[PDB]
This record gives sequence, C-alpha cells and structure tokens, in this order.
Amino acid sequence: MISKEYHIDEEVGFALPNPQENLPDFYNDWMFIAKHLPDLIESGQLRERVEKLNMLSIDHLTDHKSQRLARLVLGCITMAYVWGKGHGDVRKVLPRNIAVPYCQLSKKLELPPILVYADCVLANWKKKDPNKPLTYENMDVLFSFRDGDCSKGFFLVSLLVEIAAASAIKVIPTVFKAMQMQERDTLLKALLEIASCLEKALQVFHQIHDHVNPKAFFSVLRIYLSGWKGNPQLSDGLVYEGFWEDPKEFAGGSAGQSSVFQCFDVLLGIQQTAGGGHAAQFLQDMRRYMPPAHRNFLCSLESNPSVREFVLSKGDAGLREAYDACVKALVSLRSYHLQIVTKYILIPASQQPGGTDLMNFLKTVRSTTEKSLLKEG
Amino acid sequence: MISKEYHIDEEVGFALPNPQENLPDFYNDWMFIAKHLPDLIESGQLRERVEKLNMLSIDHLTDHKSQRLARLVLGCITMAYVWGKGHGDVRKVLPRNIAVPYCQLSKKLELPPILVYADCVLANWKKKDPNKPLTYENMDVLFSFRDGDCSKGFFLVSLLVEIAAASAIKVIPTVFKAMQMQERDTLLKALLEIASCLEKALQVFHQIHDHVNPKAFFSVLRIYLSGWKGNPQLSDGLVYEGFWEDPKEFAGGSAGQSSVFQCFDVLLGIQQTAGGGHAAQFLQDMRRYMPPAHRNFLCSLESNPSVREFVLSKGDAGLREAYDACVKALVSLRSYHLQIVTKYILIPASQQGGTDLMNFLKTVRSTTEKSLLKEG
Ligand SMILES: CCCNC(=O)C1(c2ccc(NC(=O)c3cccc(Cl)c3)cc2)CCC1
Ligand SMILES: CCCNC(=O)C1(c2ccc(NC(=O)c3cccc(Cl)c3)cc2)CCC1
Repeated sequence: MISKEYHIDEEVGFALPNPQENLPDFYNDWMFIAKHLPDLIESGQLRERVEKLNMLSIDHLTDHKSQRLARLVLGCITMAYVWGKGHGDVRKVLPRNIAVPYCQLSKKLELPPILVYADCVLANWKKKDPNKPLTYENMDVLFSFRDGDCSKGFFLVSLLVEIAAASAIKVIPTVFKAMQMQERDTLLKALLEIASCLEKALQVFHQIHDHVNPKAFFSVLRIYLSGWKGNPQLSDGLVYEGFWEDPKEFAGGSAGQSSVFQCFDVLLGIQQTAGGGHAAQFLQDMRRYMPPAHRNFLCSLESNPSVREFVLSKGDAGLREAYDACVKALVSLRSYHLQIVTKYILIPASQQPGGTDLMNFLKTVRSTTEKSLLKEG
Repeated sequence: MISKEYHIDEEVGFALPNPQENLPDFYNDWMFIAKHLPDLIESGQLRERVEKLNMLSIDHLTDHKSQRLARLVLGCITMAYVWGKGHGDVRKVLPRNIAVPYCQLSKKLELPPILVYADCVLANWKKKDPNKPLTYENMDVLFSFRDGDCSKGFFLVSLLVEIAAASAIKVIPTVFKAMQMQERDTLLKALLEIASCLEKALQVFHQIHDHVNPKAFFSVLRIYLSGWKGNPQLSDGLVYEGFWEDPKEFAGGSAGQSSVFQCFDVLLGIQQTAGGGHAAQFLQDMRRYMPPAHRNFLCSLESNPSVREFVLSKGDAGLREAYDACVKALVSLRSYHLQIVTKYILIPASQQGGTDLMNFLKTVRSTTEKSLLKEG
C-alpha cells in the first residue's frame, strides 16, 4: 500500500476521490458564474458579471476538497474571462476581486493560478449514482466552457484513463519491495500486471472517439484550455491584479500535466526528463503544475533503485520480456496519442484559411520509449 | 541521524569528506593535464595535449571518491579545452578521446558532462595537515585554471560556507521528529539552533573579500566556470564527439547548484521552486546538477509534512519567532550574496553582465522576506 502522504487513491489513483460539487453559500456568486459560462459568454455578460463580484475571502474554504472545487471554479471563470467568446477579443488583466483569492488559494495548494489538468480532469467529476461503478455512463463533469465544446468527453475519457492507470500505480510498491528482497518471480509477476493495466488504459482511451468531435475540440475547447506562456495573444503573460506587480506566464492545461503521463516512464528508467532537450524540460516543468504530493511521488520514484538496471543486469529472458511488455504498453499509448493529435488537431488545422510541435514532442517521447526496449517490438 | 543513502557527512554536510587527490596510474595522462592547466593553457599546449590523449576506459575507477576525482579532473580539462585562454577563442567540439569517458562517467554518477559545484567545490579540497581543523589556513584546492584566478579563495570560501551549514543540516531530523511527536519545546530549540548555524554561515561568507580580487574573478575565473546554455559564444551547445551526434546545452558552475542554497528554503516551506518564473525554473533545473543522493534528500524534505504549516497552525508566538529567526538568517544570506555580485560582477563589468543573477537573487530574497510569519 502506497503512503497517504502522496494522495494516491487505491481506486482512482491521482484523481481526487468523490470530488465536492457545491461550495459554501458564501461563494454562491462564484458558483453561478462557473455553472453558466456557456450562457454568460454567449450573452456577452460574463466579463460584466465577474467585474461586479466582491472580493471574497478564501477562509471559508475549510478542507482540501472545498479548496480544490474553488480552484476549479476560479480556474474556469479565469479562462472564460481571459478568452471571452474565443475569437481574439482577450483580457490581459484578471480583476483583483477574482485574482487575489485565486492566487491566495493557488499559493495554499502549491499550484499555479491557471486551470490545470488536476482541476479540469482530476477534480471536475461526479458519479451520477454513487452506488453504481466508475464507468462513462455513470459519470459527468462539473463544469464546461461552451455549448457543444465536448468538455465532458475530453475530460471524462482523460479521467477514465487516469482511473484505469490506478490499477498499475498500486503495483509500484511490490516492484521496489521485490527488487529489495531479490524476489525475481514476484518482480516478473508485478511487471506483467503493470503491462496488463497499461493495456487496459489504452482500451479505455479508445472511448474518446464516441464523445469528442474534431471541429468542436480544435475550434472551441482548445481555445479555453490555452495558457499565457509563449502565446502571442498575451505576449507578457496575465496580470493578476493586486497580487503581483508584473504579468506572469503559465502554460495551459494538457495531458503532459497528468502524473501517469510520466510516472511509468520514471518507474521504468525511460529517461524522458534527463538531458534530452525540449521534451525532457517540458515534462520536468509540468511537474510544477501537478499537486505537490503528486510531484513528490515522481521524485520519490527517482530516489529508489533503478528497475531498468535491475532487469538489465540479471540475464533473465522472462524478466526482460516482462519489463518490455510495460515499455511496449507505453509505446502503444504514445502511438494512440499521436493518432488523436492527427484527428483532433492536425486535420482541423489544415482545413482553414497545426499541432506540429505536439506531434514532434510525442514522436520524441515515443522514440525514447521504443529505444528503451531490451528487444525490438 | 540522516540516512546513509543521502551522502550527508556530519562534519562537512554535502561536501565530499576527505576527497581523493590521486587517481590510479592508468589515468596519469589525465592527471598531468589537470595538474598543469595554468602552464598548459598559457603556452597554448592544453588543446593539443587533450587531442593527443588515447581514449581511456572508465572501468579502472573502482570507488565513488575515484569517480568524483575523475569528474573533477575531466571537468577542469573540459572547461580549459572549451574556453582556451579565456579571451573568446572557443572550441565547439570536445574530442571523443576525452568526451566519451567523461560522458560515460557522468552517466554513471547521474551528473551532466560539465564542471558543476559538486566537482569544483565539494570534491576539490584537502587539508594541509590532517590533525588541524577545517580552516582556510589549513586548506587547499586540488585544481585551478590560471595563475592569479583566485580559484582557491572562491572555491574554499564556498566550501567553508557549505561546511558551516552542515551544523544546521544535522538538526533537520530533530525538526521532523519533534513535529511528529508533538514536541513544541524541542521544535523551538531546533529552529533556534538552525538560525544560529545560518547566522554563523553568514559570518564565514565574509571571508570572500580576503581571498578573491574582483578583477581576477570577473575577467578570469568567471570565464572558466561558464557553461554553454544560452551562451552566444556556443549558441547550440557543445558537441560531445562520439557520444551524442548533436550539440548539447548545459549550465555553468554556480552557487545555485549548492544543496544548502535551497535545502533550508525547502525545510521552511519557502516555495522557491513553485510557480513558473525564472527563479523557480532555475532552482528546480539545478537539482539535476547536484549529486543524485543530494537531489533525493531535497525530494525527501518535500515529502515530509510542512514546518511552516505546523508553526502557523499552533498560535504560538515563541514558535513563530524561532521560525522567523531562520527566515531572517536566509534573507541576510541572500542580501550578502547580492552585495558580492555587485562587487565581483556588476562593478567590474562596468569598467570593461550580472543583471540576470541579481534579479534571480532579488526574487529569491523577496520570496524569503514574504515568508515571515510575525503574528498569528
Ligand atoms: C486536459 C485533458 C487533456 N487530455 C488529452 O489531451 C487527451 C489525452 C488523455 C490521456 C493521455 N494519456 C496518455 O497518453 C498516457 C501516456 C502514458 C501512460 C498513460 Cl497511463 C497514459 C493523453 C492524452 C484526451 C484525448 C487526448
Ligand atoms: C562555484 C562556487 C560558487 N560560489 C559563489 O558563487 C559564492 C557563493 C557561495 C555561497 C553562497 N551561498 C549562499 O548564499 C547560501 C544561501 C542560503 C543558505 C546558505 Cl547556507 C548559503 C552563495 C554564493 C562565493 C562568492 C559567491
């Protein structure tokens, strides 16, 4: 069993178990705006409604789940405020009434004041029926940006992959214990179980096609998830009015912020974040957009003995094959993500008057992964 | 006591205790070049002597101290080779004979193939007399670049600050044990002891003025410690011939690579690595330039519950005061480092940069000053 200091759930992994849906009544003015972003954006009243808020104190957010919900609420409001209708009419100053409590709450949780994956996927969900299991039909998201944005599909399928990967995460202690104890058969079994779980995560990933259409994702949802780091539309970043003097740059929400997007690479010694230029640096930087317990889990994995060096040394075909099943499962996931980038970004981008950087990043990550196979796939 | 897996010595902290001076006879050709850099650089013989080397296997470097000495040797040779006489005539390719074993050894130790703080400060020292204490008068460096470079003063004063901070490092287990056991008075005493040890480290820092000349530092030593990451002189990085096909960028040696430069910020919950600014980015990136045991120690500190959170939760003026004493000691250290950069970089740069380092340190100082609790 993994230690409770890492905030990894047995069932849902890095996802926030049973997220809070309602804030205390003190924050009803926040909740109305966040729950009606589609309507307020279309009516041209979103920015007016945000600007007419009073500066609410964060002190009535007493527990972690209420603080995580408030982050999700404030993050969604912030994206809507900055991006507006999503056609270039932007705002480069986040008003103090929202910016101050958002930044205070963000400092408390050690997350940047921008909507991250941990907000819009890991905390942005509920069970419809609490007695029925974690399947797509028994689940919903808490917040969307626009009507027809496919945020439900995009977020929930991401979450279901995250939950599928939780079955692999719980085997990680067995791997390190087996290595410490020199329990070859136990280690072999653990690696095969991880491979099996990552294969199941890929099958869960296939559900994306049923719940997201390309036009909607590319032209709508991708706009609202965009950040203000190296972005021509907010060249200097965003001014958080009354908290920081200078504008601050933060990257937008993405799958690179998922802890499972790199924890198995780290486990297996696939040196994604080691001296491999841009891709490495990006994966390292995205740790600062994860909850602090989850980033600490990643560096804690790095402090343990190398799984790769254990397998490489042992002259054991069964063990090398079990390691390779895990590495191949990761290759297959990268390949599927590359297919998704083609369908949902490249093709829609070509049909205009695309996401080539993301394609090249995934090709580099896949190449590093494939090259860590002990035998060719 | 701190666990042995973190490679923290009770006396010298993150410094390598009693570093090795001589390699095996197999590496005499490396040792000769490293021991004669002042003469070989000045005469224009360094680069040809490196280029004439046979590619030596790293497999005869049997222990950790031998591998660390070899890193120090190869690191110093590499800086000398890249920068030459330090007048801007640069080498863009490091030849395979040196590059391959340096990159191999670097991969084995999990450090980048460039001279880091852990090489040129933490492993680059000896006592003159083993029976006498760790003082400047009883100490020497193992390698320098040029005659008059003030490498002794710059490296050893950095080391002596590092050693002074070791007295605070050994209190860290007492801090976390006292929090776990709910031992208020033990925690208060531990925080006051850390503040005192950091105050003492500041007084040790004052010796820099006695042993380093601004002109010599700026015009010579700073040049040899420079890396090839965002450096216009090697815009694409350095080619490590026969290891990687494409050139690779790595940052140069600096105090930002010292584990004490951030472990007390981490201990006290001063979120230096949080957010997406330059300072947060830099401090996190510099953990990859620390020895793996030391980066693991920093990770372990962050995995433990927050000292800041504990002190703030208690409504205890005595405990807040002892916490603030540590924060104040850090502010003073940052302020002192700023004064050094003004004297040793900014003023010499004005008399034929430094501004990026100053802004980094001002951000770090401001973040530290904002962490003061005062009332509660
Ligand atoms: C803000 C949500 C971003 N969501 C995505 O961008 C999508 C996605 C989801 C999940 C992943 N995850 C992996 O590829 C992976 C890699 C390694 C190991 C594991 Cl377990 C998983 C990638 C993209 C959903 C459609 C594209
Ligand atoms: C390659 C050596 C680089 N050496 C320096 O650049 C100098 C130096 C030394 C030490 C420090 N250390 C701190 O400022 C500090 C901060 C927080 C906690 C502690 Cl214990 C210490 C900074 C610069 C020496 C003259 C400038």
